[PDB]
Amino acid sequence: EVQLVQSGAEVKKPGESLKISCQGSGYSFTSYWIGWVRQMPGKGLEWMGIIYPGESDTRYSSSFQGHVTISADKSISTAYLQWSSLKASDTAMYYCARIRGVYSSGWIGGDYWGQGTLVTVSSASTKGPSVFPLAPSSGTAALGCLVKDYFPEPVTVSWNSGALTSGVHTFPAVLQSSGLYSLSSVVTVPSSSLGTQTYICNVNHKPSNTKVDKKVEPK
Amino acid sequence: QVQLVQSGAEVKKPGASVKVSCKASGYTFTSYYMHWVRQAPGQGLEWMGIINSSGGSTSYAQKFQGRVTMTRDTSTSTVYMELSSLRSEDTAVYYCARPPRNYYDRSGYYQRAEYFQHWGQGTLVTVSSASTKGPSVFPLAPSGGTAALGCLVKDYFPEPVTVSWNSGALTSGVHTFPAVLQSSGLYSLSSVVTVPSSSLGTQTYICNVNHKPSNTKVDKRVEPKS
Amino acid sequence: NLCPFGEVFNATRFASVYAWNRKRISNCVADYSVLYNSASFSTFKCYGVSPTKLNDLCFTNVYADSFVIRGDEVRQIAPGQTGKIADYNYKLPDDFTGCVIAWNSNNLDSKVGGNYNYLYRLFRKSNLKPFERDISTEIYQAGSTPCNGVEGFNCYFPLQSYGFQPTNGVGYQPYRVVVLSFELLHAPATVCGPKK
Amino acid sequence: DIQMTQSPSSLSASVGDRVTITCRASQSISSYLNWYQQKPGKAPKLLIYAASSLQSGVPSRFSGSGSGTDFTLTISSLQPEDFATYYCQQSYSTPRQWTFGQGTKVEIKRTVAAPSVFIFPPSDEQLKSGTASVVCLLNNFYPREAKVQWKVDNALQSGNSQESVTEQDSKDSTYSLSSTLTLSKADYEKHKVYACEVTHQGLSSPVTKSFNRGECS
Amino acid sequence: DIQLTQSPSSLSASVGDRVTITCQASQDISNYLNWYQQRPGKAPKLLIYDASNLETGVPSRFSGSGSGTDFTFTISSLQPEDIATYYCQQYDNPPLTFGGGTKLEIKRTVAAPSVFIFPPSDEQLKSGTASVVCLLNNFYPREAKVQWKVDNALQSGNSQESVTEQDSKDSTYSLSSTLTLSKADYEKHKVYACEVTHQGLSSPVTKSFNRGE
Ligand SMILES: *[C@@H]1O[C@H](CO[C@@H]2O[C@@H](C)[C@@H](O)[C@@H](O)[C@@H]2O)[C@@H](O[C@@H]2O[C@H](CO)[C@@H](O[C@@H]3O[C@H](CO)[C@@H](O)[C@H](O)[C@@H]3O)[C@H](O)[C@H]2NC(C)=O)[C@H](O)[C@H]1NC(C)=O
Repeated sequence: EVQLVQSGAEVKKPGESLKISCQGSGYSFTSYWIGWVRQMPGKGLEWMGIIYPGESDTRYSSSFQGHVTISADKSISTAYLQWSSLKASDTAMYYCARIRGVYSSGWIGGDYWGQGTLVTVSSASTKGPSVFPLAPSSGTAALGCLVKDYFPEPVTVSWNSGALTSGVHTFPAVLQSSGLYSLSSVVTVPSSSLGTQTYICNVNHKPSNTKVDKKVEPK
Repeated sequence: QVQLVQSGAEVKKPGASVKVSCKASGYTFTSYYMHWVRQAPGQGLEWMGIINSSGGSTSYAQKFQGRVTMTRDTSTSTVYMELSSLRSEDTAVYYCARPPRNYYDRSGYYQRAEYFQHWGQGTLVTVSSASTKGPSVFPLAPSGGTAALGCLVKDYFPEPVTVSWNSGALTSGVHTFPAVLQSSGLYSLSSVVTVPSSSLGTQTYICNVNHKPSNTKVDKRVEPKS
Repeated sequence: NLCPFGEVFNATRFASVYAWNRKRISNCVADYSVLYNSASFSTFKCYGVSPTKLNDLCFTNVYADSFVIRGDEVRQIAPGQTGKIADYNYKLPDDFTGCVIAWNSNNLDSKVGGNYNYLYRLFRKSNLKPFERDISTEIYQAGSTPCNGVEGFNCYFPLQSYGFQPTNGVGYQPYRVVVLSFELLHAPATVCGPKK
Repeated sequence: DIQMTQSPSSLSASVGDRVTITCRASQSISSYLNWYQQKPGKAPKLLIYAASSLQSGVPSRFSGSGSGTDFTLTISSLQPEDFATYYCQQSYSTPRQWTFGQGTKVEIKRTVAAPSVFIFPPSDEQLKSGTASVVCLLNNFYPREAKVQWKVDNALQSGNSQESVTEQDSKDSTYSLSSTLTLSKADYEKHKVYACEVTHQGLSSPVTKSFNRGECS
Repeated sequence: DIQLTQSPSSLSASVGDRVTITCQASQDISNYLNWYQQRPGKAPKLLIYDASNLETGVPSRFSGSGSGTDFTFTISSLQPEDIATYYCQQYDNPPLTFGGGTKLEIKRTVAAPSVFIFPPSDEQLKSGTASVVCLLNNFYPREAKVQWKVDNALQSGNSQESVTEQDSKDSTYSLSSTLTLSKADYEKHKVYACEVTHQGLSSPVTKSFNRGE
């Protein structure tokens, strides 16, 4: 199976440099163009450029030429996107994508995509979240975890280390007037289960290397 | 490396016939058509016809129909043009000429590509009642500057003669003049060359005259008179 | 099972003409209508055969040669032609039976600032024979002094880059070229049209 | 330099409906037109290339057509998991000039479903910190529009809560919503009754969930 | 048949000038129109085919255009080696036909002739005829006058002249004049002279010899 795997979310101060990466597997890395797409928060998609690994050929989209460097290392099947001096304007999700190829006199779009790399450019300090229980009350019961006061995005939440997925709603994060993010993750479960079943929310905030488990018990 | 080499000039009487050859080399003979084009002295070009070098089929311009035949010999890579019932208007240089191959386009229509990329050197055919006569070749002798010397090629018929110097090694400064027709009805021309006067006591100068109609080949040494 | 013409005509990467690619096409049914019904081509010339009769014909093998050259050189990919391409890079025989197919590839093969990855051979001691390929990179001795593997006066690297930029005039824009050779030997046919 | 524009901007359609979306190029792009699907929080996925060829593994209910300047994506028999934003992208030009349309949002229409409502007190652990967050959850409702009001000792709150809404569910096409009321610990300890009141098309009258600070809730 | 009317019949231009020649077909011939260059005493050479395509090796100063009935052939910057007669030729329909030709000549600066005179050879005298040759080498413009004198008497009716075509490197002409006398008359006189007048000479140039000296 073709797979593209990108490096993890990054937070950088303005003016710093940054290099993110994307590793292709399951195909001949030197046989396909691969490149980078920017998606700014709440916006659409923009090509930044593409590279043909091992053939000395990088092509930049017109608004990105001169502002980023795209490169590749075929021996580790990895493509790169690099800024010498970041601006807060570079805060975005970045995707790598394999270009399927060409036909006749034009191109095909991207047939396989990486999972995306969130890049946050900010002067604010990184801060790990606090995790608080949303305890079930007293048919159906609801419980959860409040993940409060972190920066930057993202955090991820699982329940019971991935075993509990049905009924789970992890809400999009909200930016508080503080400048810090918060989110909640909730799950609905049968009321009869509350005595016996274990519910642990697992919170990971990689930018701060924070891992928190919270056991959520009837109040 | 495509070469088309034609036979030598000939004189023929009014009412007679002439046959000119064009020997092809340096390519696959049967892959290409051959055409013939003629040119009367001082006039323009006139297309005569086309022959398929592989199967021999022909098409002639209407004005030559019944007088011209074109043929080909594949084992000798040679094309021939015979013209019969000759008249004065047939005095001309006859050229063979080779276009590239025709082809079919994407819709299946046959497309002709009739632009002549290779030409023979031409064959002058003179239609005349007069006899063939070979030339005599006389020296025009030179007498740190520049010297002129040459050869006078006198009293021949028909045209042409060719003149080279030192078997083609000397070409710079050579002027071979157009022949003049004398009162006798015979042609004459001169070829001259200018050389450094300092070479006259060291370099040999030889004019090579050929008049193929009379099978005359002459190499004349041209020296300062002593 | 259909002959894989798409692998040739729609390849992501085309060869430099001095290192022209050949794909042998054998033991398959060739539907040439995907070619001759296409409006995508700028040159489509067949020698010794009409392309609209191909779907009813059988050949021993088919060869598909491909490469990029500039538009004003496509004329050299024909029997009997001369020039740097015909003489030193890719030579068709006089008795060629096949089709020469080309199309402008400016939006694939040129870029602002120049794409220099496509090369052609500029010097050779003798002309190529038909379907000969020369990928050597020996220094070309253009004079009397031996080069001894070092470049200099009268001692040239023999390959040159095209510089394809999209604002080039069309004569200097890149063209992808496919030459189909239809081989007929005293041997069983292995490539037939659908009607045969 | 080739502008790509899409229509409509968003649409809502029921399971089994046919969805039709169009894309226009400012000059001919021949057939070099791609359609992508982007689901919330996921990478774009290629559906169609060469205007009408289906990418491997993509269900046959997706099809594309058109040429030149005008193109259509059709989703037959729309499925709940098809909610997404769909993008066209021309790949006729050099990569330097490749451009995307701005996207068409496709939402799934379904029958009205009233929310289930839950209220959560601040935890003792958070109270140690000086802040109290009170959370109200509305679960699995349709349509998206909902009114949540916080009352503290029966006084309506304003300006001290924030909401988050999930994206449409992949199987049953419902939404969930959280509203979080933020109070100082001092203000939280000053009052007794905490209530969130929910009004929604699926409810005959508003639903209120409440607790009393300091009591089993 | 298709008639091709080529214009002008001849023209004279300076090195570096733009040269324009035209060919009109009597019917629509699409773009099936070729242009040839014929240098003096050579076969025609193909330069342009199918109205606008350059043949291999042809310098980029040459071009052609047109489609239907009106065709143009251009030299953007005339060079000395371009002296020739040019012909158009159609192959839309047989018989293939050619235009009447356009002779292209170069205007350059005045150059006076270098003059040489040659006595009859001893080998020819054996024959009873004596040819005396006067050479005017590398001059411009083409107009020149040669006058033969024998013992200072002006000759007429016993001479012929020949002039080369314009030289492909320096655009000059050369001329030979041959005086023909019986051996008896040649031996009866002493001083043989050819007197040359030309635009590059302020005075006539005379070259002479004395028989047998
Ligand atoms: C090169 O590739 C093009 C594009 O085809 C698509 O992309 C490829 C990379 C592959 O993934 C293909 O599977 C995919 O289709 C091929 O072009 C297509 O050619 C076919 C066959 O000629 C065209 O179909 C025809 O359409 C007409 C009009 O509707 C019908 O009358 C015919 O009966 C036939 O169905 C098709 O329209 C065309 N597609 C495009 C977008 O141009 C191309 O054939 C291929 N080259 C070769 C040599 O195989």
